[PDB]
Amino acid sequence: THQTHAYHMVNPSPWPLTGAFSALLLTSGLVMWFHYNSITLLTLGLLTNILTMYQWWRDVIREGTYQGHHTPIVQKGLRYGMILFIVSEVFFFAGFFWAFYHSSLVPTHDLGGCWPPTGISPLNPLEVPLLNTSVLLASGVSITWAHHSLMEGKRNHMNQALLITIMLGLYFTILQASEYFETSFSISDGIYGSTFFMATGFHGLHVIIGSTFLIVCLLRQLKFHFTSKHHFGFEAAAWYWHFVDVVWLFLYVSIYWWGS
Amino acid sequence: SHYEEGPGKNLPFSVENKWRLLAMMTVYFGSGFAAPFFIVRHQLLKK
Amino acid sequence: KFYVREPVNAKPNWLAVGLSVGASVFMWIYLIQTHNEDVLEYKRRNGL
Amino acid sequence: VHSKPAREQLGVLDITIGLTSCFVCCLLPAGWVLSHLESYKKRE
Amino acid sequence: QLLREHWVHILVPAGFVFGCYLDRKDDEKLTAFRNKSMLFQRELRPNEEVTWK
Amino acid sequence: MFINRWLFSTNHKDIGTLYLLFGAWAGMVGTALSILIRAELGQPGALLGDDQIYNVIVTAHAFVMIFFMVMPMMIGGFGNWLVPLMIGAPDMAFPRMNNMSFWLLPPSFLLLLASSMVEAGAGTGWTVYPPLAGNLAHAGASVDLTIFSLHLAGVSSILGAINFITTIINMKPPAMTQYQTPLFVWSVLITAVLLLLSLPVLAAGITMLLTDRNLNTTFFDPAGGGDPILYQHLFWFFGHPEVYILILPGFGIISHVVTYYSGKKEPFGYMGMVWAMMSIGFLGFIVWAHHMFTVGLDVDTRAYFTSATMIIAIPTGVKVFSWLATLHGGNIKWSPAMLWALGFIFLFTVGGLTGIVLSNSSLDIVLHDTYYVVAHFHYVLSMGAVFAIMAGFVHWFPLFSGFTLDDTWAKAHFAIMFVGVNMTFFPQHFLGLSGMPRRYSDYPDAYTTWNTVSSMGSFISLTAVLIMIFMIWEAFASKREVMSVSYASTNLEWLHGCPPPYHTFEEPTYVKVK
Amino acid sequence: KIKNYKTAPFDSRFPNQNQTKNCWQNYLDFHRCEKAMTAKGGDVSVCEWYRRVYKSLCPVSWVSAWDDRIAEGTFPGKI
Amino acid sequence: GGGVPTDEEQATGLEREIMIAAQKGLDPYNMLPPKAASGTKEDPNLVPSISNKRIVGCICEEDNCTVIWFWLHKGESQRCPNCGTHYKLVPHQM
Amino acid sequence: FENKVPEKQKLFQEDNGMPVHLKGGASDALLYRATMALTLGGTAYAIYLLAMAAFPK
Amino acid sequence: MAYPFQLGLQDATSPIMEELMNFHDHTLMIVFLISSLVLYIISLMLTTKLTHTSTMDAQEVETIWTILPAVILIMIALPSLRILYMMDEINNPVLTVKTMGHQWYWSYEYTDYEDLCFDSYMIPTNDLKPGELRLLEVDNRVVLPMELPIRMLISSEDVLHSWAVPSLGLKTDAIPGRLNQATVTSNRPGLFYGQCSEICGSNHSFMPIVLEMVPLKYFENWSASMI
Amino acid sequence: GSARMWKALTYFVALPGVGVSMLNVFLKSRHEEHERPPFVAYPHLRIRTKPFPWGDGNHTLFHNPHVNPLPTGYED
Ligand code: HEA
Ligand code: HEA
Ligand code: CUA
Ligand SMILES: [Cu+2]
Ligand SMILES: [Mg+2]
Ligand code: NA
Ligand SMILES: [Zn+2]
Repeated sequence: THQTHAYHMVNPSPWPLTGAFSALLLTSGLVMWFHYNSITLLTLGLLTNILTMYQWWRDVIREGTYQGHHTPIVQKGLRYGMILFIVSEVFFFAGFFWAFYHSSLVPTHDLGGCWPPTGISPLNPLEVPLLNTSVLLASGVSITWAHHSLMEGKRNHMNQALLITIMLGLYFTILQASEYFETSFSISDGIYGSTFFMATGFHGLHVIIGSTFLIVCLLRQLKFHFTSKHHFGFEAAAWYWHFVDVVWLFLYVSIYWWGS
Repeated sequence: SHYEEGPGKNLPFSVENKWRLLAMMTVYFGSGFAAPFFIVRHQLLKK
Repeated sequence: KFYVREPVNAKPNWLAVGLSVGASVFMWIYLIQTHNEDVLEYKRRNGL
Repeated sequence: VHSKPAREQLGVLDITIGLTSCFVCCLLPAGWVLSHLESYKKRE
Repeated sequence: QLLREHWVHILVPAGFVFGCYLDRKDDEKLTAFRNKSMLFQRELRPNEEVTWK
Repeated sequence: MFINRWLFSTNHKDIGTLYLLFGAWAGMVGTALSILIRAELGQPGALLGDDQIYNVIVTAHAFVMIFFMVMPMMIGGFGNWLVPLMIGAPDMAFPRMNNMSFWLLPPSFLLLLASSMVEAGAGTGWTVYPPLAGNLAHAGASVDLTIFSLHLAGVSSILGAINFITTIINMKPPAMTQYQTPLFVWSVLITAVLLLLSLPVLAAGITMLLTDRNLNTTFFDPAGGGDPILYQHLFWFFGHPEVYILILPGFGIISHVVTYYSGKKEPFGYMGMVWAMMSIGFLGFIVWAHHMFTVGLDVDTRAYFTSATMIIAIPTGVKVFSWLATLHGGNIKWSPAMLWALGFIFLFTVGGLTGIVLSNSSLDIVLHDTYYVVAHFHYVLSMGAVFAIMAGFVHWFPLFSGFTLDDTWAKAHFAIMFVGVNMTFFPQHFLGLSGMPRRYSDYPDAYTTWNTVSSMGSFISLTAVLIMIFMIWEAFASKREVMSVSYASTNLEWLHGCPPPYHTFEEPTYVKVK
Repeated sequence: KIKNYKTAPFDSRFPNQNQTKNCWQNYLDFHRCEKAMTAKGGDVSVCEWYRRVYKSLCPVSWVSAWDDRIAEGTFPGKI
Repeated sequence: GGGVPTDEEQATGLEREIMIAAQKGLDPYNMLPPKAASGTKEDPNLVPSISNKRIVGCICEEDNCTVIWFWLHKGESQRCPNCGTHYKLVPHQM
Repeated sequence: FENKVPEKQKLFQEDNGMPVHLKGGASDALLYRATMALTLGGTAYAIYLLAMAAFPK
Repeated sequence: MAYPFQLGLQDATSPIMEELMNFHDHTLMIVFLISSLVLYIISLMLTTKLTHTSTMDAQEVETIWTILPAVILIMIALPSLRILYMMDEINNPVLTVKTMGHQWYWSYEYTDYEDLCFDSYMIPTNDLKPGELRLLEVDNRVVLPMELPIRMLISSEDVLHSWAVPSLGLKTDAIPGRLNQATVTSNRPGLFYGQCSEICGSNHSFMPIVLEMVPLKYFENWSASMI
Repeated sequence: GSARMWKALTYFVALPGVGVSMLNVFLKSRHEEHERPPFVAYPHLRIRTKPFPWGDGNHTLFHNPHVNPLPTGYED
């Protein structure tokens, strides 16, 4: 009761420091494996940072949805911060898009002056990338249905909406792995191959992050964590998943509808 | 509150003995100054 | 809250805004592209 | 910004000791190193 | 803040420099007869390439 | 207790103190690096043998001063110390990710030092321009370690920028508008917006050549369709934004110290203040290729970019003229901070005018990557950002510690700093006009004169650093507490006592109903 | 034509200072005139001018690498 | 058929007290700007506190870029140093 | 899958003073001691490899 | 090619360098104009003793305070626009030359006819013949005729450089896979000097450039007689 | 009313749409038996400046022997 302001109070935590050290171990493992072919430090880095990010968010869920310090002004700031992270990732991706556009708008002389460079056979965008767009757009409209069913208050329908959007996202990920197994060349093969393989796999890293966020929000909703209006976890999930929808749409139209 | 507050004591380094504190600043900032010296002597050994 | 009823245009329709901006930029890219290959077809068919 | 009399007042001696203290201490690194640079240079 | 208030004062001068610009494009277009008029047949001086611009 | 409070920190005051500690560490690391540089440049010939290690130490110089020194003081340290105590916030919005950015920055310092430890070394300059940092000229872990150090610095800075934007647009008491906060609030807001929208560009570029190095791709190898022009565009579309991150808290700090010690109750033209600051924050992106004029750009885009830089010169000129107007017409207490501020006004003015001289395109065709550019960014960093942060340190030190410096020692420090930087970097003006290119270890007879003079000035700056740390010790030893502070009726950070307590702003302030 | 000349003329197509595209175009249409006139059976030496201009504009290492790549038969252009 | 838990019986702690404060209409935790803009002599601006000391910030001109910060203590009503509006303290213990 | 939030909250907001990063008891304390024993030992192992890459053979 | 106690710039070899230093003198007139303005106003307000700490009125000077920078910045910029627009006339390329920047040295080729290439390096200090220049002398100079526009095709093979001739007054970035155009004109026969101006490794300081200006007659004499 | 409408769109538009797109790809993948293109050692393809930090350093992370030839050829 000594705290008079309605803002947030933090008991000091070790977990920012341990997450920072885990990132340091991650990058040390990256250089140790990229130069001296050792995997032990890299596996240590993955174990450290994944566990640390787990109990960091486990602490924030404890201190938010059972203790109750998350004032409406606090999730107002949380949606500020999530919007800031979203637009930072917009400009991250847009830097990647503009790198692709600089590579593709002016084809260099060794590529034959044509996009794509000759001699390679990029996959047709006609069937399975339309499948990718269909499955991701269906997942997005399903999670909008999930948000409106949060508004309505129908638990089993929220359950099926989440189950179908995780099913769709995992189907997306396993199939894009399948045509990674079913593509004519590799990331080390040319400027065009390198850019779309890196961009699409990097989007794949974001969509597995988004799918794991959907896993964890499902297991919260099974534990009756989210309520009628204080549902910012699913708001962040919806914003991130609509983000990866529109980013996938941009890289789709660019890579596939442009020069194929 | 439960943590003591005031001038000087809200620093990571203890303040009350000024000769020892001077020893702390000399070793700290001297190691900071002598670090790139140690880099450059390290490649001059290594080259 | 000023109005006694919530207006239908109180909050912007973000799906509509995104669709509008995306359609506009897609049509701009498509238009400049078709201008470029029409120019290239012109020169390659008439030897310029 | 007004201040009360020094809680502890350094003597000409103390000020001298300290000013020189770092001066020398902070530069000594340079001393040992810069001094034998040519030796360091020796691959030996 | 004055450029926000008095931004309307540049529209008419913009139309003037645009009007003079398109008139120059008209002279470039209607030039089938540069130095081909039989009244103005003069051989071109060594420091110029066209009779008029 | 020590580990739980300091090593496991969650409060902006202690996080700012540890920012100041690490910033002093990195600052004199950079000072020693610059002294190796300049003592190598003090004698004709090669003092340090090969100039590969010279490229390593100039790379380390640039990295540890730009990314490790003044951003940790001004943005991190001074921002976290002042901003909650300036808007009335008890804490900031997201203090754990604040502390994680803090505790992740010295790992980037460690990666940079380990890159120095690597046999190859980071022989590339501030820029990591391929294919110099490629698989043929820098086959080693040093350049890769610098890239991951940039990754860590970028991640810490992005999450810090999220912290600043959320703590401004959140932690304010509700009835105060955005357009009446103090000027340092606007500085940290616009810088953090620029951070947020600029650091992804750097991260994309450094990941791009990271995949070029380790993933065996060809984004920058023109034998496989690569393009170094792409890297220069990405890096400097980061760079000039990062320049304006690097400079605008100096604007905020000197504006606050001028309206403090000049007797004013307000800065002149606060609407003009905020309008100029968001003008340069907005169009700071579209000026990115004025560092670019000699790579082979089209003439039309060169004209566009130089015109845009003339445009961005306009409101910064409004800023400096209105700085003159806000120091107009009041009693001037001859604090050392005023000496720093007036030196900043002069030296920022001459550095900006020199920058305009660079910004004209054909003179940049002739004078690219030359010590005239060095004199630019040392007149605007080595005394611009440096005198700004010296003014901030000597002004807010009783809030930071509880004790005061010695005014005579601080004025002597200002004199030493001033004379050292001027008769260092005015010979650098002469060197750039005479025209030797940068990143050179040895120079001919024409350049020997100014090299010797400016090296002697660099050792003057060494003496200045020694006097600075001496007076820090002298302040902490004399420990003179502050009986009273003037202008506390208009300064929020000064009215919680010197120093402010651990738990400030328990009750949020009573804003007028209006 | 069979005009006498000494140096590569300025291309009105490319005022810009980048001539990588210029010599790449000169290389490709040199190979186009060579295949077109081997097709029609005409005087194949009329594009000695384009042969000289690409030799002048882009460097000896690049033209040697591209010539060897064509000779071994793996040229990455539309030739 | 209820499905999702309703936040009035889900939220506990500070969320619970701020929601019951919202539904009774009184805001004691300063989530809202204050009321009773009356800085006369007969009535001052009332300021609630749990301590003996309390900060105030006067926006004492309309659309003023300046904000005037000063402390007050329990007792006589505090005044503004450049406009003269009056502020009074009341203790509320929550 | 019934509701578990309102029974475990009374085991969190009781003011016994021991910190919020240890509310769960011994299991979370065991995980804390485990992650403390590896975030510092791994860092020592990280800089050791950096030292071995620094000093050649 | 610089002289001790140099405070200004190199004297011109090219006419574009001539009006470029005229424009540069104009910009110097501007910088001391503004610097003297701010110095005298600072001196005035430090030498004053009158106080005015009221509410300053604002909306009275911003129009002049924005139009005087408007006019001064545009009358600096229009010479800049003119000089940048006349960097690229329709060239009369009497001579062509390609420069190929190699790892730690340069390569120069004359390839208009009778294909010729050579590599230019750094003359060591102990190998320096007496009277010559340290850090500028090159064992194989590059020759060009006076009073002619000659085209410069700049590129590099492994690391980016910058071919810099401040005496001619130009600096072109040599990029792998990319060649740029520089038109060189000269007014005086004789030696002219430059260097690299990008970071390029552990002999970055040691790739200098020397252009000696000869007539076309002595140019073709050297071209015939070098065989 | 919003939640019902979104439920109806998911069941009657999105799920049938995914069914049709899946059926399109599934029918195509049964008819298409792609004629692996002949190997051409293009100098801009399969670039290896440094070995990968896994396996033999010559196989990509998602290598497929049937469609992804090495710098030397197909593996069969
Ligand atoms: C604090 C950091 C800082 C700041 C503010 C600036 C500000 C500016 N900089 Fe610069 N710059 C750097 C840091 C900075 N820069 C660095 C670090 C590099 C090189 C890095 C590297 O090489 O690796 C660089 C490089 C750099 C170059 C590249 C040159 C080259 O290497 O080829 C150019 C050229 O356009 C340039 C231009 C400018 C301009 C036009 C401004 C302007 O914003 C200045 C505006 C300030 C003013 C004060 C305007 C003057 C106006 C008045 C005084 C009012 C009255 C006058 C009139 C009305 C005319 N900068
Ligand atoms: C913040 C940026 C910054 C700062 C301060 C400086 C400061 C100095 N620089 Fe730096 N310099 C650069 C950024 C900076 N430089 C960059 C970016 C380059 C180009 C690199 C490249 O080519 O890629 C460069 C290049 C550069 C060169 C060119 C080397 C070469 O290319 O051959 C030289 C040589 O004279 C030089 C000298 C100096 C000197 C003598 C100082 C002196 O001013 C040093 C004195 C300054 C200080 C000591 C700072 C004060 C701080 C403290 C005292 C501690 C702080 C602690 C608290 C506040 C508590 N600099
Ligand atoms: Cu080539 Cu430096
Ligand atoms: Cu810039
Ligand atoms: Mg460069
Ligand atoms: Na030297
Ligand atoms: Zn008032």
